Amino acid sequence: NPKWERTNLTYRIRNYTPQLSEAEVERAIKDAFELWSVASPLIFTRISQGEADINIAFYQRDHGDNSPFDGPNGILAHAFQPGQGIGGDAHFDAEETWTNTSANYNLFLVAAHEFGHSLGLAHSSDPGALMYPNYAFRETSNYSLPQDDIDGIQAIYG
Ligand SMILES: CC(C)C[C@H](C(=O)NO)C(=O)N[C@@H](C)C(=O)NCC(N)=O
Ligand SMILES: [Ca+2]
Ligand SMILES: [Ca+2]
Ligand SMILES: [Zn+2]
Ligand SMILES: [Zn+2]
Repeated sequence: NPKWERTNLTYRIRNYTPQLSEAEVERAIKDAFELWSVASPLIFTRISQGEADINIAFYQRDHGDNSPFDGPNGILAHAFQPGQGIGGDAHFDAEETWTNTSANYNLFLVAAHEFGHSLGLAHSSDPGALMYPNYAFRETSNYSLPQDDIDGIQAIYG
């Protein structure tokens, strides 16, 4: 069970996707972290530069980690479990269409999914859970953590 033994975690958005504005990208990312926050003791702080616990980058194909991305559709992103260095980090395929809408793919929902992984959650078999292996759009306005996911971080932390 890898878990962060610290509660306030910093994150850094290393670059951006041209699909969305930077403000929309930053809002998608911020709201995704807030979901886990309201159900756990973790507090997340954005830093503009510098080492951050959770680095967030939009990369393409080979991007230095032995987990190359694959062009449109297919794998949308991946994150690493709690740890130093790459631990906790989250990469998004820069080749996907990232959206703010119901169109494929909504960055907020994919981000929320990746962060569960950065906090030490794996995939759930529950199709209604956010940690479900495959993406499905769900209304994002006043969006809240499904009970399955709530049970998962709460079993890791408090
Ligand atoms: C290549 C492996 C790690 C699959 C990858 C994933 O689950 N990352 O957490 C992924 O892109 N899964 C697809 C099926 C996806 O839509 N994931 C994000 C989602 N659940 O929102
Ligand atoms: Ca890290
Ligand atoms: Ca892809
Ligand atoms: Zn990667
Ligand atoms: Zn996943």
